[PDB]
Amino acid sequence: MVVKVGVIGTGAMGRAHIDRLTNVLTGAEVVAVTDIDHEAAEAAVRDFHLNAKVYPDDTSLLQDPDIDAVFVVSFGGAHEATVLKALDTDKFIFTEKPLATTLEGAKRIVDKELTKSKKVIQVGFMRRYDQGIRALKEKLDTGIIGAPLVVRASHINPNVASNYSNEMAITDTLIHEIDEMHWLLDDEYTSIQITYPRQSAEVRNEGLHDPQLATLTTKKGTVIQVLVHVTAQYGYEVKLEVIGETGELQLPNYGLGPILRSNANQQTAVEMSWINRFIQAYNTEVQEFIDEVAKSEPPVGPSAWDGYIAAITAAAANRSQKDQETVLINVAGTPTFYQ
Amino acid sequence: HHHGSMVVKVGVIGTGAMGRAHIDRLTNVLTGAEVVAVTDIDHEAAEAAVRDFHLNAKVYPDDTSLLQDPDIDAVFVVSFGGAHEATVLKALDTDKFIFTEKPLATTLEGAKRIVDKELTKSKKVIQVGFMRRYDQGIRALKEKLDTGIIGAPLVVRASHINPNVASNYSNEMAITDTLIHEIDEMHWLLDDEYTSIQITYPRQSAEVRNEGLHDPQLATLTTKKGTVIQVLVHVTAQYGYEVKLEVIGETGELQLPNYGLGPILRSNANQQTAVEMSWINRFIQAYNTEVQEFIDEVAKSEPPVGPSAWDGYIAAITAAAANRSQKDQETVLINVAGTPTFYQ
Amino acid sequence: MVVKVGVIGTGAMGRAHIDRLTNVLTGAEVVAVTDIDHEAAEAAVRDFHLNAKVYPDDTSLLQDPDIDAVFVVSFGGAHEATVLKALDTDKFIFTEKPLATTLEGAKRIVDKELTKSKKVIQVGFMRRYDQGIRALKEKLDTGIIGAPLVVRASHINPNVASNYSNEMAITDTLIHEIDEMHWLLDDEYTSIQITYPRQSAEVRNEGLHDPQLATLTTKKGTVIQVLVHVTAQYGYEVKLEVIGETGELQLPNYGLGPILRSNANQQTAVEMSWINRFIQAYNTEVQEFIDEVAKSEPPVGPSAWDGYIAAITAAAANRSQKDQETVLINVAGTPTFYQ
Amino acid sequence: MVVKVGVIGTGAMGRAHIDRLTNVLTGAEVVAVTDIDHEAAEAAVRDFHLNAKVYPDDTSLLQDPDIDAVFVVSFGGAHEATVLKALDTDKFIFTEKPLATTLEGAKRIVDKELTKSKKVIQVGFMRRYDQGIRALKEKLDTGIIGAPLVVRASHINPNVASNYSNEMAITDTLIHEIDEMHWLLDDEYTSIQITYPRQSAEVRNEGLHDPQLATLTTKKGTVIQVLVHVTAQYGYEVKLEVIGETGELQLPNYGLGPILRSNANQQTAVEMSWINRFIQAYNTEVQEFIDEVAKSEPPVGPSAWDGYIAAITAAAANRSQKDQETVLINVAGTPTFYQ
Repeated sequence: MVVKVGVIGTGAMGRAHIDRLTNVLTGAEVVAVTDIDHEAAEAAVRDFHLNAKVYPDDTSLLQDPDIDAVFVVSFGGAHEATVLKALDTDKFIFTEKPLATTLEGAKRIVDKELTKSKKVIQVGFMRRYDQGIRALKEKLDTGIIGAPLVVRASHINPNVASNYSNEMAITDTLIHEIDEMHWLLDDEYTSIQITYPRQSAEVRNEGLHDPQLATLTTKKGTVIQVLVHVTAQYGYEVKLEVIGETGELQLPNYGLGPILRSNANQQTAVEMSWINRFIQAYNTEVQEFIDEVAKSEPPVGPSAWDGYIAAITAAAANRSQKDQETVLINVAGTPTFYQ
Repeated sequence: HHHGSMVVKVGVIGTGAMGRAHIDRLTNVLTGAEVVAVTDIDHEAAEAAVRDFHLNAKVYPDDTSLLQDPDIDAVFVVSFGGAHEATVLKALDTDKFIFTEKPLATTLEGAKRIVDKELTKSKKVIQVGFMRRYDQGIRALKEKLDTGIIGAPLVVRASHINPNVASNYSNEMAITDTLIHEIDEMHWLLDDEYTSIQITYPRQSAEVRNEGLHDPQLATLTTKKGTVIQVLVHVTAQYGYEVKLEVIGETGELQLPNYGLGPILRSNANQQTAVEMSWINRFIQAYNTEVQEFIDEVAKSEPPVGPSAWDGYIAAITAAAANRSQKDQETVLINVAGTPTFYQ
Repeated sequence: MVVKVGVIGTGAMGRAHIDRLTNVLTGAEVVAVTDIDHEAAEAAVRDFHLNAKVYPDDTSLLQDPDIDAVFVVSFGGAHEATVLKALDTDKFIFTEKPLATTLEGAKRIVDKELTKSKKVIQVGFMRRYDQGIRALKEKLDTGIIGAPLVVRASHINPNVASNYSNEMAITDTLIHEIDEMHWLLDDEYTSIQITYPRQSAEVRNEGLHDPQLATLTTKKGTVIQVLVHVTAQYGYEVKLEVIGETGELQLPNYGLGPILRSNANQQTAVEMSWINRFIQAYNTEVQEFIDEVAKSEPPVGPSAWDGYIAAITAAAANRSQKDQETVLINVAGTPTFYQ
Repeated sequence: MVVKVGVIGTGAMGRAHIDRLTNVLTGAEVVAVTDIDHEAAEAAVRDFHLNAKVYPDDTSLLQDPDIDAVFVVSFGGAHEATVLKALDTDKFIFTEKPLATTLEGAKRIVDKELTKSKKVIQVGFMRRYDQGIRALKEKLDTGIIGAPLVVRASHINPNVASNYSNEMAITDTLIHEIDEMHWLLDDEYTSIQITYPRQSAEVRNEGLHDPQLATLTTKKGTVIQVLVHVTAQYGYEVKLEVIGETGELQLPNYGLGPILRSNANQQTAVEMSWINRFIQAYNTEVQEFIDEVAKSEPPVGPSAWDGYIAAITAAAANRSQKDQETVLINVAGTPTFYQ
């Protein structure tokens, strides 16, 4: 049977999720929408040819007994309150990052879900679902390169919009690595430090530092070096290299595009959009959520604990952003509920 | 049970590796379809497919019985290649839509038979599974070629590499099972027609375990505009499954990049990456895209828009010529008829 | 002790050999030169600051007893007479390809050399000294891919000069692969066939077919497929792929230059000159020759017999060029002298 | 005419330099040697068929009036005194790194050299002569990627000898990056910080930390992240990547070896020794020195001032190895003598 979905938030993010559920993935249907902007909600129904009703707010939608699961895909600041409400219900929950924009709010959600019969929340960290990244982790876990000593990564983006702030280097960009690394290494973070090299001439947003360097440390002593470069011009790219005791593993170059021999050069195109780069990951992620719901079983993707870990780490990062000093992280052991 | 817009009920004829793969995708990945019936010459294989993919589906003892189930909207012919002909023919006696894996038939006579029969119908119902046309990388290459950036295509060099074959793999299947892909592909890629084909036999591999199988095989094809195509067919290559495509142009070259998701490993005095061992895995996107298109047409009760029985026939003409060439390694001329209105 | 050299022909390749012998390699000195253009000869002496004498012709240069070795680096058609003359002396002989422009001319030379006490001729097939190519052959010889079943190669050239003829597709270009393959494979040719694909619009030389496809066959049954493309525009490139029973080998991309990430592309430069590409091969070839002359030992590199094999194959190819028909090749057994 | 050379130190590096001078490069002859192990020096003469005098020590060798230049190649601690002694003569001086093991010693040499009527010292920083590295720098200097914001590098080695100490991670290994970066960027350092990730289980030397992370800052604000990893097992590798405002540049993979398709992978070999990696670089470096000496012009390669910079940076780094704290660097203006 079909999973009956309600979507909370109908901006571009919400719309993309709607499109995915309606036209790409199997086994689901969007039967309700709401947004603070009621007209954007109506617009979603119209544009996507849904048999859905428009609720005026999350509370009312969430009372609809025929909805199996909700997608919390509003703007980030709105997630906390909405997740909280949905936790009053028996509905399954898929929220986009972040779990909450603050670390107490995330702790709140975790504390509340810990009161329940079963896990219901999945957090939308798609990286874990990327075929390349996943294959790398799997290879690492074989033990073929021994213990991971150092991780070097890059999060490269061509340019940013006028509204992109310094904090967003963490919250919108680095957040992906933040969730990824502890999962990759099966280890916990003990510190983060953000440093700033010389400022790029490409920046034209007030207060935005670019590029940024983020160093993280783990319990077992693995050191993580991440390059964040969001005005790089050339393209969108995600690089990942694990340095092990007896060898190394890195992601291959991404691209299906042909190699062109022409004009004293050999070249291949480079992806310009993060949307395109991670189409597969997003599809796989959401299909898994649906699959689990269809079985009335808890999600097996990133949990609220994962969201909370990320929230903590990002808070620390934003603190490091002020003065470039190291900030210690101490994440309490994973509750059994989240194990 | 007829969701977002009408759930296509599917019957699957042949539940080997490929058939299993189609079932998986139709059940678990693609939208708007359900497999409600299967069959295979090995009844235990059919049963295993129903079990393994958690289907609520009938197991029929043969193709004819399955084809007489009124509730099925479309059939997939995924049996042994030499079985395709009879099954397609039988199916054309129904109103069901038909997706057949390559080849359309193993003989020219067979292919013509199917075209002749389908031409007697009010509407086109057959799609042939030439999935290369749907491969993102192959399409990207074609797109780029068609911008004119390398000028005219002068020579194409390609490889169809396969690690090992089953005991039923015949010399003739080097053409009908394997080279068939390149045969369809190149004329689509170049928007051109063939004028000849020649098969030559280099030094026989010690890895061959099938009586009468020559491997590797070289296929040289010529086109109307004069483009020369050099295909390497190597099916006991051991190392992996691999498709290579290189187009030599007047002012440049275009090449298909290496296929892989897997990581680069630095270890033991080598830098290395995994090579795919299975054609099923390698073309998973192509298969998904292709089959979804088919399903999407069936849903609307419209004719398929992908490769047709005529494309099957064109390929079969060339394949036949190759099978003939296989006998003396001499060049065999080719002249394909114009496309009937039905297939335009 | 130092190898004293006479150079015959001081064109571009000649000056190159002189410059190499003078300023790059060790253990030789050029003490005599000649060229059809006596002023070209004079120039070479002048420009490279040699203590050398200038002779009117080859014969006269050859009567200088101070000379240990001669380099025959004149127009290929003059090579034959010059080599035969040099053989009337005691001197070691390095000749740029070809050994002779007719196989009857090649046979003449071999027959003459066969009347000597020791071997003195090295033919300049530099491909054999290229590190990449050598490394491929070495790997092949490990048996790691089983027996070689098919070879696929490309000889790519961006453009040709106005003196470039259809026959030069064989004699100046394909000649390198002609020598290379039998050595690569420890084999002998049984046939050759030249076919013409559609003619390139880039061709500006009268009578020239481009590209050309050459197919050779060997006694062990290996099939060789060479693409000759001399108006390819994009660059100079040599490609080599060996298809084995249990694996494949191929040359990597040539280049020390950086990978550039820019403007929605990833790219590397492509070499435009065969001269630049084969610097190392040439240096290695010649240094070895000198090293052997310094020891009064016969050269170990390609021989007059290799020259002959090439002449026969090339003749057969020029014949095939008439009608695109397969031409048979029957290489006679190797005399012990050349073993 | 021929540059007459003395070699001080006939160990591995010394013998390699001897081989180079004798059998590979042009226009030099080794006519005198010494080693603290007299038998090693004698062996060198035998093994390389030198017409050379064996001296009992450096001082005595330096008394030889026939010698045009000396190579200081003994163990690093010795270097300092030997170079100073050489400065008492008029001979040209090529010293392998370091210039001296104490920054005080380095300055002593610079000071002494400044008293002379021409620059005589070349320091053996071979990386500057590497074709790949040079080519990257050249492309960088075109401005095609804009300003260099970050540099990421790796110095990878498979295993070390039992005599390899913690401080040698700086002095024997990172020292190459220490000279290189400031040349590449045409910028000076402001700080250095050494950081220890978890300890590899492959380390078998008392006190050695591996891997080590080096962060350097420059005056224009470029940040340099070097990974030093000397027990990596898999091979020897040098990596370099420059992150720019509008693009990136990186060294391609090193290797002329073939691509092998076998056993469900595609692979290429990796060098196991630094020796083959930089043969070209060493050859180019020394041939340049010999060429200058032959003209009696000062060397144009890295100088004692470059040695001083390296020493200061190295010292600051050995200091950082104690507490993993950042150490400031403030190098004085370059004396006109050394521009």
